Amino acid sequence: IDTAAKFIGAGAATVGVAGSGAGIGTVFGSLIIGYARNPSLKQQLFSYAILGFALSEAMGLFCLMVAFLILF
Amino acid sequence: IDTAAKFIGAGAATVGVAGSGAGIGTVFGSLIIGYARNPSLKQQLFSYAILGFALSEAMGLFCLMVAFLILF
Amino acid sequence: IDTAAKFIGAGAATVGVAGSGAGIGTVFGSLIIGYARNPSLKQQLFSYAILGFALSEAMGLFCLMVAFLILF
Amino acid sequence: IDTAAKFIGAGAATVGVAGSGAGIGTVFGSLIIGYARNPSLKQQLFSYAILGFALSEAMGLFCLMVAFLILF
Amino acid sequence: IDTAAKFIGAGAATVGVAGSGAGIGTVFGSLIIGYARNPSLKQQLFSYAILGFALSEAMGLFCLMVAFLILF
Amino acid sequence: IDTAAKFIGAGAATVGVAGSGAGIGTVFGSLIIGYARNPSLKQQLFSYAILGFALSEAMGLFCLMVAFLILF
Amino acid sequence: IDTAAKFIGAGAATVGVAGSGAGIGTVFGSLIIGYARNPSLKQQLFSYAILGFALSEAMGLFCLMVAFLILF
Amino acid sequence: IDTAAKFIGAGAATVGVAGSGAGIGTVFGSLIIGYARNPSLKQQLFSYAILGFALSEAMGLFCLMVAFLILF
Amino acid sequence: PYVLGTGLILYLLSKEIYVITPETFSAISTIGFLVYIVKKYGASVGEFADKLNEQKIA
Amino acid sequence: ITPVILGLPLVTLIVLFPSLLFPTSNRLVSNRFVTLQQWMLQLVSKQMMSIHNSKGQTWTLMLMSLILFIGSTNLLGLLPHSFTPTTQLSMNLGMAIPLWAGAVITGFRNKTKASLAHFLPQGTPTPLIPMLVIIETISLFIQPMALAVRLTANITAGHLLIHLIGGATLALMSISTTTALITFTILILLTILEFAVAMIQAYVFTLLVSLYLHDNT
Amino acid sequence: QMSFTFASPTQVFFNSANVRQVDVPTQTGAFGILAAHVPTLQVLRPGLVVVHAEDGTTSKYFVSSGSVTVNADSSVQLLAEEAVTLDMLDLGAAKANLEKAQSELLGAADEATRAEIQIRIEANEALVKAL
Amino acid sequence: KIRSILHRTHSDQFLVTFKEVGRRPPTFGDASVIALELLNSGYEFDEGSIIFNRFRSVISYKTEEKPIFSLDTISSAESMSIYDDIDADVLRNYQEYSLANIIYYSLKE
Amino acid sequence: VAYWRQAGLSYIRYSQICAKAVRDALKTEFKANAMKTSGSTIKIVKV
Repeated sequence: IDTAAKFIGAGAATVGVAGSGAGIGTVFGSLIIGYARNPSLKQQLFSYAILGFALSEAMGLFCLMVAFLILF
Repeated sequence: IDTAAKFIGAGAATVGVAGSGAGIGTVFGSLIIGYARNPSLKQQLFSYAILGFALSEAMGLFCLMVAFLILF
Repeated sequence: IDTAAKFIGAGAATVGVAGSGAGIGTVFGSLIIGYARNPSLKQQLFSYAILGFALSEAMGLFCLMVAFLILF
Repeated sequence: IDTAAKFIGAGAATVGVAGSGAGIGTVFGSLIIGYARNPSLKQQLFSYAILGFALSEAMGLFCLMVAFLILF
Repeated sequence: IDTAAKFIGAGAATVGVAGSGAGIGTVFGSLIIGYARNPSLKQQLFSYAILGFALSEAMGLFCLMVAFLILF
Repeated sequence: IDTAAKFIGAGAATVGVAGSGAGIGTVFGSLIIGYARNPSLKQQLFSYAILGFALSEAMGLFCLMVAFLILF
Repeated sequence: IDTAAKFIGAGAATVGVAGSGAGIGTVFGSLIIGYARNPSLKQQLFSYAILGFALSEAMGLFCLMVAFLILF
Repeated sequence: IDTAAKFIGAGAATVGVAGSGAGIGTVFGSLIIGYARNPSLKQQLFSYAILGFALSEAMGLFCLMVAFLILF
Repeated sequence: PYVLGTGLILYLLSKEIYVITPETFSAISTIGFLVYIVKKYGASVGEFADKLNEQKIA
Repeated sequence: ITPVILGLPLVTLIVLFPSLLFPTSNRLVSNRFVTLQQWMLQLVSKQMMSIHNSKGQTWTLMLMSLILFIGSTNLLGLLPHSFTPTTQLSMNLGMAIPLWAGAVITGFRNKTKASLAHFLPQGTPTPLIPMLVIIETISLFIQPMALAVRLTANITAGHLLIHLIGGATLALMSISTTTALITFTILILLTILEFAVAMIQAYVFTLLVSLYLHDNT
Repeated sequence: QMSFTFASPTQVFFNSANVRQVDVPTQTGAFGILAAHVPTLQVLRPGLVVVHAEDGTTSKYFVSSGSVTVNADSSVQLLAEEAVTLDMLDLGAAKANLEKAQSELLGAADEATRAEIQIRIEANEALVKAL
Repeated sequence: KIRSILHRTHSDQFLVTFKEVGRRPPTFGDASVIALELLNSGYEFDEGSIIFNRFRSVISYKTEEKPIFSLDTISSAESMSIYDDIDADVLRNYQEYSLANIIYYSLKE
Repeated sequence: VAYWRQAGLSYIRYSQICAKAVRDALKTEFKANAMKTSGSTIKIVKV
């Protein structure tokens, strides 16, 4: 009851990373298709893909801290 | 049972941040493809990306309130 | 059994807000690239964005109505 | 077992509303990125948007009737 | 055991109907942007959209049959 | 436990049919927005759509045989 | 418990085949909307279609390896 | 209980590989749409596709680490 | 106006024979009505504009 | 007996007055009365006809009666309470046969084995593969007719929960109001966001499905 | 700004005028080509050309054909084969013409006539949008 | 009267001639008119030249040539991508369109 | 362009019909002026 439910609590909290990995594929895809239209690659746009791959992983560090809380 | 179901129940509510995680990558993705079409970056477009990351993390803040209700 | 399964079952209904949060990033993102091709900002386009997010968070408010009915 | 499993059995059927939640955002979002190409907004496109939103809340009319069957 | 985990087995089978609901919007939303390029409405694209609505709701029928299997 | 958790293990294996159902909507949508560009209806684009819906429900037949292994 | 959890754990890793089956629907979709732009159908695009469906089915064959390991 | 819940928790973490699988398809699909727009296939755009498969498999290796920690 | 008043009276009678609970179910409906009055007057000017003119045209 | 018996005639009667009145309006009177009521069918013949024909004059007016009936029946479940959890559900099950019979009239009656020969020969169902035609006969008829009952029942569910949650919130916090007023203020606004939207979209579904049949027939 | 060259043999309206936007019926849809836009070349299509001159104004136009040419730069040249101001274009005629058009379409021979008719219809509409 | 220094070597590798050159001053329509069918031909940028007298003054013009980009090809190649989308349609359908434009023009010049 | 490019119809053919359709259209005062820029001293030879 006490020792068991903490193992089945950090397991369902790892299913919150299913957005941080797919959303990073959405932002880095829109920067992959965005740079095709050109020409601001070494400035402006690829400097906005770092600001997008962080806000997506921001719910990937907030979710990861809950799975690290239920374990230790 | 009383300390068990609230420890495995707080883990299932952390699967609500998978929506805000990928939902943040899309709103910041369409702003990367939008500013690629140029040029109203500051104001209008990138000022709406805050209005799109706020209505998406509102369900995230609503989901992170549920997992903290069974944890404390 | 009658109170234990009411705490771990209100957590599985909090994963239904994963659609309202990822859908909000699609209803605002497709409005960012929409006004990028422009020009009807106020009225028509952003007016259709409000009637779309209301039909996106409706599956979040009804899912938080089946969540709060299992704990209160 | 009989009444206990009826509580964590309509809660897992409540996470099926995540498909209708983001599906309504993908449908109405495409209509916002469609009338931006213009101009067949009145009928043709927004009239077809009521055919796509009904065929997306159809899965929402079959998933909410499932959780309401394990209740009473 | 026999009567218990059959109720929590039909609920998780109803979560497999979250692909058909978001599949219905991404198939009838690409046709909502197809007629925006025009003019094959009631010709080729809207005819194939029904052949796209059937291929996605069948993966919702093959999942609702598993939910009906663990209910009768 | 033995004659119980396999009935709730076939429910979780039927959640893998949320990718074969939402993968068909992504496939039979881009072959509706791509035919809008025209005029490769037969032999090319819809022929590749048969090979697109072949590697989409291939993850679903592999998910319908995983649930069939937890029943028969 | 010792024999019960392996059955409930094999189905839970079979829900990780929902990401590979939709990632094949996006890669083959953007190749169906990547061949309409023309003209290098053979090589370049559809040659990288199997190269994009290899890294996306790599997450499924690793997930169905963790589902088979709890079964054998 | 203690040797049981480790198998019903390590499996739920494999459902975090749903974002790594659907993120690999989206980052490569928009790379297949970006190289369909031409012409910098050799470096610049497909080189960035490697910088998009890495920041998307990182949320799939961190999720596979938590599943391996609850199994061994 | 008289028709509307008759229609409301019928509804009240229908509630009386079939009522579950007195107050909260009422509070939900009553705010539903009240919003409509102010909204309705604005809609009614539109309703008025259409019709008797559409009758006259055809 | 009385309760269920009283309900069905009442739903019939509300649809009856409009349908009697319009035939009457064709020469008298009109005073205030006939010309106030004549609009009802002017709004029907205005709004719905923008989609119709399409399938031709022949089938048009037959379907428009049902489209109006469905919307008006839901409106008569709006206000009355208690009503939603029992009476509206019995009416959803009483409307169930008409919705299933609607496909029969032209489809299954003339061709049961392959009703898609009248509905949609080439489209959803693959005409090259008779196997898929029979499989998708469920997705295009057998299930959509069950979903049309669930269609009105989802309006029933969302309308019900507003009432139940209201009731329970004012019962939980019987403060007069007080804090329950904040929640209850939202629960009211939900009636427009829920019922008034979903009720319209409901009879749109009946419109579109009954068009796709008779348009290819 | 885009020095927007808005032209027809009829007229050069904006003659590389530092315009904020022109909304242009390209063939699929349009776009409201905004002030200096990327190169992209689009061939028009009748619609209305609405020249959101930088100024606050937008001037209205009907366009029938040509190409607008969206240079990389600020030069945008709509060279509409036909570029007209709506002033010169009669709604009434358009409609009537449309009446006809629609009439004609029915006996229009082949996609090319139909097309033509249609071009015309579309056109007639395309004035009619604004007009 | 141009068809003189050319008209004696062919009569066949001519494709067209315009008559009523000027007269009621020649114009755009015509330019298109003459533009359209012209397209139909087997030489497309075996690079045309368009030779006309580009005016300088009412009295001097300089007998001109300009080159006829009927490439939709090498123009497909290059810095045309930058015309981020454009189609060998719309391309051509500008090439087309410009053929009249110019045609009118040259004609006028 | 499928409603004209279908098979054939130049951008000119199209255009000209468009334009023609303009010529077809137009208000009145204004309406005289159209044909002026048209194919008129159009007299095509190859001679």
